Amino acid sequence: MTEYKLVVVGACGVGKSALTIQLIQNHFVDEYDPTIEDSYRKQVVIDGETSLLDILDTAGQEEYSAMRDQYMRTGEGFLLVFAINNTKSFEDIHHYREQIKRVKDSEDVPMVLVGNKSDLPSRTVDTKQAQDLARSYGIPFIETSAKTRQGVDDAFYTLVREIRKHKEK
Ligand SMILES: *C[C@H](F)C(=O)N1CCN(c2nc(OC[C@@H]3CCCN3C)nc3c2CCN(c2cccc4cccc(Cl)c24)C3)C[C@@H]1CC#N
Ligand SMILES: Nc1nc2c(ncn2[C@@H]2O[C@H](COP(=O)(O)OP(=O)(O)O)[C@@H](O)[C@H]2O)c(=O)[nH]1
Ligand SMILES: [Mg+2]
Repeated sequence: MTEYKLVVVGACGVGKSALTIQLIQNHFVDEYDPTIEDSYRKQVVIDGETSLLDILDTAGQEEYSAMRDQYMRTGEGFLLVFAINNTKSFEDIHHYREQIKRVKDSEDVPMVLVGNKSDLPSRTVDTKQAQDLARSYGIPFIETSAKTRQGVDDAFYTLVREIRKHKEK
């Protein structure tokens, strides 16, 4: 049975954990320890294809040990998450993009740009600017709310499709 290793990255507080739990369990967790990094597994049906998602919810600390690279390098695809009400989280996307390129040693890594917290009326990041960034990278852009589940299937299933597309090549 097919296993896809997904990795969720992005600034503290963007909603990595809430997005992951929303995908795996179908509810919103508004308080999950910000330091806690863990893998979540779920059997899914995408485009009629049965598979196992193994999703790393990144946290811990910013460090570049051999061991941290090895672990991130096992990811087949990455969700680059920012929050639509946090400009800095949006600017930080380039950092994560660059680290993924470095550890996979490739310009062609399956990635999806995720603008989370789409339910909030305190937007600081233009959807236009977001789309232009995803376009500059050659990757899909999905607006999400972990709170309302808006876009959550779309974000994870899109990334699986990007991985399948990479695995065919
Ligand atoms: C809030 C909670 F602690 C959290 O989610 N964290 C802490 C930060 N951490 C992290 N942070 C950065 O950068 C943070 C800012 C942005 C620009 C540079 N700094 C100032 N970068 C990373 C990580 C986790 C470890 N990451 C890493 C390390 C080696 C290889 C590699 C390969 C691909 C992708 C990554 Cl993220 C890699 C770099 C983690 C987490 C925030 C997240 N995600
Ligand atoms: N309104 C709203 N709040 C969210 C959403 N996703 C996460 N949050 C909140 O944002 C904060 C950080 O979420 P968390 O999942 O811990 O972020 P992480 O550090 O990237 O794991 C918490 O207070 C969450 O309740 C969302 O889609 N909408
Ligand atoms: Mg978290």
